[PDB]
Amino acid sequence: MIHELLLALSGYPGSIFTWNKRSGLQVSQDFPFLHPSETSVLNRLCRLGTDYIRFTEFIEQYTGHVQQQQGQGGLHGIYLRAFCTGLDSVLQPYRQALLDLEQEFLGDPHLSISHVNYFLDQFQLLFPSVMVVVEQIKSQKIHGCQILETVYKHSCGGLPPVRSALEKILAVCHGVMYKQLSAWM
Amino acid sequence: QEALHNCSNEHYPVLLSLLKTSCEPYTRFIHDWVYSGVFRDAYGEFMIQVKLYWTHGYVVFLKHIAHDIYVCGKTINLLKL
Amino acid sequence: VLMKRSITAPLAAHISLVNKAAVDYFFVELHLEAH
Repeated sequence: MIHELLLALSGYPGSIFTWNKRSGLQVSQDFPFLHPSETSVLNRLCRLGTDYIRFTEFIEQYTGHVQQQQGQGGLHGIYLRAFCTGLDSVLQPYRQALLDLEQEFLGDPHLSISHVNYFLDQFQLLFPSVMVVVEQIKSQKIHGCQILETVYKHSCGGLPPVRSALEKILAVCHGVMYKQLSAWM
Repeated sequence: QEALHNCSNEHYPVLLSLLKTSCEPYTRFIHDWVYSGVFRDAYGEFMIQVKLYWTHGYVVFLKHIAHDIYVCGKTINLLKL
Repeated sequence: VLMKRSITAPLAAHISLVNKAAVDYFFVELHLEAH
């Protein structure tokens, strides 16, 4: 139950957490030895792993599937790949936290899951905020420089982790346009 | 065309090294017919292939200098006389 | 990216000298202007 949550949450899910594309992750949930106490903590923790898998799936889907080339900006373009590039670097401290938990579990595995939820509570807020930002870009098929505005209205934010996280990715998307500007001008 | 095709990414250094090493023999081929007047060809990878006296032939690169090399090599072939 | 403006630039300056030597070699030896 300790190691297995790491194995699920890392993005390489097991059979305890049957991944569906319409429920995300879900525990097997059919035991006379499973209680409501674990259930709520598990369901809270399931959202984070579902978000991580969707994020990495997005990044893989739009980076490394063509060389650089539909002409539709919602499915293709350099700005989008720059977005994915910013997102993975933003995803790095989640991985750092998971490995950090793993070392202490190898030291003593009798630590509780409540501490894991307590540690992972800070990303529990950050992930749903950035989820809608990528979802809008995919949904509206937004072309070119308008993609730059879509994050930008969301990077004048009022929460420090969300605003600071989107801001660096917007800097990446600035840089690709700057490079093309260094040719045309 | 892969070079102009992607430069704004982190895959830019690897492709830059690959094009840097893939143009190594051709520049020497160009470096031959001008500085020795020796038209060298191996497998037909050189772009321009071989009285009125000349039966040399002709055909991404600058086309402004592509014909210029064809006339610059035959000029050396004239001065040898 | 790579352009041909750092490679062909030290070359055309030699191409011009070669052609100038050839047009000189015409007149001073075979006297085509006299022809």
